[PDB]
Amino acid sequence: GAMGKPNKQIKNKLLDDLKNLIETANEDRKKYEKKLEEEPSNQYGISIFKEIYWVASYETVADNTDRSKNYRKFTYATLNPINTNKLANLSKILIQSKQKTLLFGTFCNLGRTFDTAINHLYPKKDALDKLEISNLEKLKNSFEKLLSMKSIVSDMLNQLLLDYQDDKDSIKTDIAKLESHLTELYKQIEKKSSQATKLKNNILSISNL
Ligand SMILES: *SC[C@H](NC(=O)CC[C@H](N)C(=O)O)C(=O)NCC(=O)O
Repeated sequence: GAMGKPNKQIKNKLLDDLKNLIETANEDRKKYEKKLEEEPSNQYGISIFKEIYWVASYETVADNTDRSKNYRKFTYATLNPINTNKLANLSKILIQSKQKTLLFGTFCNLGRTFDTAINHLYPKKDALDKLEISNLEKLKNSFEKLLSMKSIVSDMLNQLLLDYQDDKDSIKTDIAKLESHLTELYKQIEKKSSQATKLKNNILSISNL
């Protein structure tokens, strides 16, 4: 009979959902790691890296230092889905950002938050059955939401290319409108980035395996 609810099954769908998000996150990671390993001398034409200095330093985010290579890697994590040959156009647009140091900082932060999450979870992708079912669900939701945040930001940056292309809202022919459009875009991205930190901490706090 007689209209039943089942736990072991609810758990299995969450586990399978998790092993799939983790696998797909990991491919994303292998792709941005490769994007750094195979970085051209001109860094895909992202010339903005050469104008972003570490806090009390002449060293740029372009330089050949571990911290500078990670910065660029975490940036590539955020720019990962955009075709590598459009990055120079994206860069040329962002040069006109009033906040490019902050904007590139959120790129990096997003990529790093993501990388920290998949780095934590990847090795545990068969130990997740150890979790209480309820924070398995919280884990699954937080991680799915975190991947989603990163996608939305890559979509927004890809959309900026097309809107510039098409002069959406005069951004291509009126520099003042581009600037305030880039400013709004920074606010939005910064927000996703804060949200991403939260989610990452959620994930870490309840998956101490
Ligand atoms: S992405 C992680 C760390 N830095 C940043 O995200 C801030 C970048 C700037 N605020 C900016 O360009 O706007 C990072 O690189 N950590 C490594 C370290 O050595 O601290």
